[PDB]
Amino acid sequence: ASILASLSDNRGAYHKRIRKGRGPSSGYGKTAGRGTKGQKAHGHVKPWFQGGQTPLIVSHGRKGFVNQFAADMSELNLEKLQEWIEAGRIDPTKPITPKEIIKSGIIGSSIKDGIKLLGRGKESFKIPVTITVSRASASAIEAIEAAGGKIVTRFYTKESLKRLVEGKSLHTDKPLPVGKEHVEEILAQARSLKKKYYRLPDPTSRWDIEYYRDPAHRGYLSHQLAPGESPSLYFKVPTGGEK
Amino acid sequence: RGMASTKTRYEVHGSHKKMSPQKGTGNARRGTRQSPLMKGGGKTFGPKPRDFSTKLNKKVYDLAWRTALSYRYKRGELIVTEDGLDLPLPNDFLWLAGGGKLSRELEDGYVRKWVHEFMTSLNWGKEAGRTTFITGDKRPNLFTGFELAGAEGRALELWDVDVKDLLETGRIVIERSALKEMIEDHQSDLVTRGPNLGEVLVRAPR
RNA sequence: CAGUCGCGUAAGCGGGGCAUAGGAUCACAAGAUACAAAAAGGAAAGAUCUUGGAUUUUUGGAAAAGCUACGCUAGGGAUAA
RNA sequence: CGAAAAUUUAACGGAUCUAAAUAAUAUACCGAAACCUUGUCCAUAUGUAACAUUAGUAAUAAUAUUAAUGUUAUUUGAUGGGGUAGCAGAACGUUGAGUGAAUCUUAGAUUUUUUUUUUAUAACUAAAUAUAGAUGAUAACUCAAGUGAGAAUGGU
RNA sequence: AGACAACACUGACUAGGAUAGCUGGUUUUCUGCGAAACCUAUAAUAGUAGGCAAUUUAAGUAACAUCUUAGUAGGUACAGA
RNA sequence: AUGUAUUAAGGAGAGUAUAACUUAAUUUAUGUUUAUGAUAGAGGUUAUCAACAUAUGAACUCUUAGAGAAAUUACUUAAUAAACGAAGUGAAUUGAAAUAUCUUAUUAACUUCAGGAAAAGAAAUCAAACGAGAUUCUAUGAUUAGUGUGAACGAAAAUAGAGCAGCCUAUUAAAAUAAGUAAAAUGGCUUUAAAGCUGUUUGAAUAUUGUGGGGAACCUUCCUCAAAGGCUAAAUAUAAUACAUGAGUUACAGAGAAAAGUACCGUGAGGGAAAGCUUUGAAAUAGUAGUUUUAUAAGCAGCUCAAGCAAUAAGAAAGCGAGAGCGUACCUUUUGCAUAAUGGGUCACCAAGUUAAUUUUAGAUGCGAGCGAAUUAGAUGUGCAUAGUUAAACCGAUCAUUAAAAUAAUGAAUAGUGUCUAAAGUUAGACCCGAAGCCUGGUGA
Ligand SMILES: [K+]
Ligand SMILES: [K+]
Ligand SMILES: [K+]
Ligand SMILES: [K+]
Ligand SMILES: [K+]
Ligand SMILES: [K+]
Ligand SMILES: [K+]
Ligand SMILES: [K+]
Ligand SMILES: [K+]
Ligand SMILES: [K+]
Ligand SMILES: [Mg+2]
Ligand SMILES: [Mg+2]
Ligand SMILES: [Mg+2]
Ligand SMILES: [Mg+2]
Ligand SMILES: [Mg+2]
Ligand SMILES: [Mg+2]
Ligand SMILES: [Mg+2]
Ligand SMILES: [Mg+2]
Ligand SMILES: [Mg+2]
Ligand SMILES: [Mg+2]
Ligand SMILES: [Mg+2]
Ligand SMILES: [Mg+2]
Ligand SMILES: [Mg+2]
Ligand SMILES: [Mg+2]
Ligand SMILES: [Mg+2]
Ligand SMILES: [Mg+2]
Ligand SMILES: [Mg+2]
Ligand SMILES: [Mg+2]
Ligand SMILES: [Mg+2]
Ligand SMILES: [Mg+2]
Ligand SMILES: [Mg+2]
Ligand SMILES: [Mg+2]
Ligand SMILES: [Mg+2]
Ligand SMILES: [Mg+2]
Ligand SMILES: [Mg+2]
Ligand SMILES: [Mg+2]
Ligand SMILES: [Mg+2]
Ligand SMILES: [Mg+2]
Ligand SMILES: [Mg+2]
Ligand SMILES: [Mg+2]
Ligand SMILES: [Mg+2]
Ligand SMILES: [Mg+2]
Ligand SMILES: [Mg+2]
Ligand SMILES: [Mg+2]
Ligand SMILES: [Mg+2]
Ligand SMILES: [Mg+2]
Ligand SMILES: [Mg+2]
Ligand SMILES: [Mg+2]
Ligand SMILES: [Mg+2]
Repeated sequence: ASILASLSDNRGAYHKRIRKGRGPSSGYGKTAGRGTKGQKAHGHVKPWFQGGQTPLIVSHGRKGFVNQFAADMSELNLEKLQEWIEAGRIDPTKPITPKEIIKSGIIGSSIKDGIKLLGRGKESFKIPVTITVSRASASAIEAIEAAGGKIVTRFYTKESLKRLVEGKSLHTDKPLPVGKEHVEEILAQARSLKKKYYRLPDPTSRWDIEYYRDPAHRGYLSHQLAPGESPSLYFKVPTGGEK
Repeated sequence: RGMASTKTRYEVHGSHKKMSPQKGTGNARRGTRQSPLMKGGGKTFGPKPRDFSTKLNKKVYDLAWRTALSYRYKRGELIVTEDGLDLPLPNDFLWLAGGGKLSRELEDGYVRKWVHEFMTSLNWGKEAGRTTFITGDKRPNLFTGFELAGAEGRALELWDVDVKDLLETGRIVIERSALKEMIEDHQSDLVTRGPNLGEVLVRAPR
């Protein structure tokens, strides 16, 4: 009659409740599906126990190690980047930066250690854009430039990527200058902003510096190199000749 | 509330000495006195203070709110009115009650008589289910009237309404502003990207 | 299949022995690999590949002697008075 | 005949049998919860029709239909039927809770009984005794468990 | 005298903190299907693990069982010296 | 049971108007409101026929001066439990299917010291090239990093919430900035080898004009902080009291205690009950009444067949049953039990796969390359998936081995996420009941 007396979940959602130890006819009566007077009836067996035989991880051993220093990139492909532009969820006229890549949803709702642009669906990508990520595959760098776009790989951390979404840090495609001939102009900018903005960090280690120092990755530190110079901070390009 | 509690063999009062010797007395060997097999022993799997609340997706909880609001709409039990939804009690009574001439016994005896005869003429009283008045704010006349005459219906504040309260009476009498705020707070599944929410077709002829 | 060596006119044969009787991991040690390097540059200690020392002989891999007629508890009565 | 053991005839089961023994044959009969036939119950199917409920879709100022679920009947004159350990499905009952400011009750609600009926761990009919207007009982659906005891040399 | 130290002494009584691969018990009904007591490993043989394999219900089937016809492996009964 | 608020020393002996509490054991006064309250009378024992607020007389003995066989002596305006907190000392049961390292466990316990709280506390801190900014409490981070042969043990940064407070001129009176100190060797503790604690023997330096500590062996640059001097409320712990709430209990329940640490037991430490009310009246058990059968018989007392008896009366036969046959209780445990194998005197009640976190699966259902959460304008709050590959990174719809590479070969590629119902793995008492023993603190000649 009443509605509250006529509600119930679909029959497919309800399942039999097995109450053990409640009579022989139930089917779970005396032993309660335990058997007859073993160790599985009286007590509990250790899960890792195999009866005494040594496990294979002790007979073979554990193989390898878990890299605790590797960066956890947020993979992004071109097949998905084109779909967001055709849907109007990413403005191709403006620079596409991690702040606009994280707030659109293309990479998901998790901010990881970086964003790498991959080259899945690089054959049907013909939209000229100006994207800025932490890394990019060789096939994604030339696929972005073949359509008439520009790509730049900057250095980000997990904390700096979070401040970009929070607005506590302004995005820039250039490193912090060095020398006494830049203080007057850099300090000028800070006062004008009239806010406490944080700065984006620049690479410090050898590997991190070298990755953004070569033009193969379109690193934002590549302008510091000469045409004959190599990206590596240790190795040099040998000279060809007889002498 | 989920505050029920019971004492296990590890909480019952007394000493944990062994009752009878392991062998020699001829009776069944017994351990401590707090065993469930003893008179004042503890209940093994007895109730305990825990949390019974479960989870329900905000989108599924909002769909259930608009489904109970549409179940009343199609049956004609959703009667929306204008703002200021209060019982129009007579002015004379309000002048005497506020003044303090009338005692409590008479002030309450009248509200009960008037609310009963007012809801019966409207066919809105106990003889026809009951009614629930949902208003944005607390109004003295309304909330006080349905506190002394509860057999004729009840009154609720927008924040004090559940999906179970819409389905518990014969009719729902809600305010225009209350409804616009009731459906706007439970459209999570709809507002994800809008739809008509309070669009006026015929304006009040001032 | 790739690599590159032997024998053979050639076809071809060769990843020890006519066949059936020699145990891992861990630790440790010697080479290679260039993976990661706890602020950073190095390093240490780790990781992969190859290899070595084992009555690890209870050989799927404990560093290990007895008595109780004063015996105790939980059991079975594989017959034990 | 060989052929002897300790309670008692003592391994025709017994009475008894000259076949009611033995060997080679023949036929009828009896004979199980097996099989058959006529009904019933249960499980799983396959199509169809009808009834009810719920929710849609059309018609109606001079009712029809769609889907789900429940149910009976019927088509293939459908198939299947012991069970421990064990696995699985479907239900009933007990206590409390929501709908419930609901329904019912001196024209007898409720009464640990007795009785009657129904494929029935359950409810129901009637009878007898007592006397309650709710601090009473209660259908249906749903919610949570201190939820079901001939078995522990169990405990009071 | 392993004697006595207040029911207890091969180390008392009392309070606090255990485990038990061993034993016993494990409570309503209806319905469907339905084993094993074998192998391997184990300081293991009263245990346990992995198999074989019972159950649930989905996708498959040139499925599985039996017979017929033609073919194949292998040396028992028997027979022989 | 939880929450909120308040409070911060507890018990006993004897006596007394038996609701009234201290030898004064029912003291004496004020103010206000008194039925429109608050939440035109009778009545001082035939009493307290008045509540709220504020005052007020009295309040014995012991614990508790000294002594002693506590509640006595003898004197006198003699007087402070438990739990909680910090430090010191520091096990064993248990797990590893044995066992030494390890785990149990910076645990239980004991000892000292202190307060209503205590402790801790405004960086010689963390971070990583950007920055954060005292302590305490809760969750996540985290079955993580890491350690360890193993079993297991186990951070920090950061995030969210509760609180928020800084200072030395500390709101209660303290530093002329810290030398036998930092540190080293060695023996231990803690632990990852650093940092930290420590006995013995030794032993530094003086500020970013780069002196000293730290950034997980170690060196260096840089960053970062400034030890050997101090103060500091709150959120936190425990106990008592009061109140609020309840798919908490309603008398073998709740608590051990509806009159209880009482009766009772023990030399002692210590152990420790039963018992509600005027309602209802189950089963077992006992004595009879009605109907019926029974003194020639070898019944797990049922089942199949069934004469007869049984209703004063029209109608209506439940029950008992002579006689014939069939049938060796139940459970557990076993290859197998009527077994002379285990268990039970009967009946009633109590009495066993439950909860939490975590990790999965099926079904149903919400959203959907997103999901979940969470919020005038903007930001904020775990997580999983969206890409695979390798020991690992680089790399990437491609990746790995091929000591150079190369379709030469081989392997791996495409819907998730939340919720409910149910069954589960893991860790907790973990389905229930049951040892002998081991360790610590006490008691007794
Ligand atoms: K199961
Ligand atoms: K058993
Ligand atoms: K003795
Ligand atoms: K069968
Ligand atoms: K071991
Ligand atoms: K680990
Ligand atoms: K150290
Ligand atoms: K009690
Ligand atoms: K009785
Ligand atoms: K139970
Ligand atoms: Mg199932
Ligand atoms: Mg069964
Ligand atoms: Mg089982
Ligand atoms: Mg078993
Ligand atoms: Mg072994
Ligand atoms: Mg004990
Ligand atoms: Mg109890
Ligand atoms: Mg639930
Ligand atoms: Mg380094
Ligand atoms: Mg370092
Ligand atoms: Mg072996
Ligand atoms: Mg072998
Ligand atoms: Mg035997
Ligand atoms: Mg005879
Ligand atoms: Mg048959
Ligand atoms: Mg059959
Ligand atoms: Mg069957
Ligand atoms: Mg009755
Ligand atoms: Mg019993
Ligand atoms: Mg067999
Ligand atoms: Mg065993
Ligand atoms: Mg031959
Ligand atoms: Mg004294
Ligand atoms: Mg004195
Ligand atoms: Mg934590
Ligand atoms: Mg200093
Ligand atoms: Mg030191
Ligand atoms: Mg150091
Ligand atoms: Mg130091
Ligand atoms: Mg200082
Ligand atoms: Mg309850
Ligand atoms: Mg009871
Ligand atoms: Mg006779
Ligand atoms: Mg036997
Ligand atoms: Mg006998
Ligand atoms: Mg017996
Ligand atoms: Mg007995
Ligand atoms: Mg029970
Ligand atoms: Mg990945």
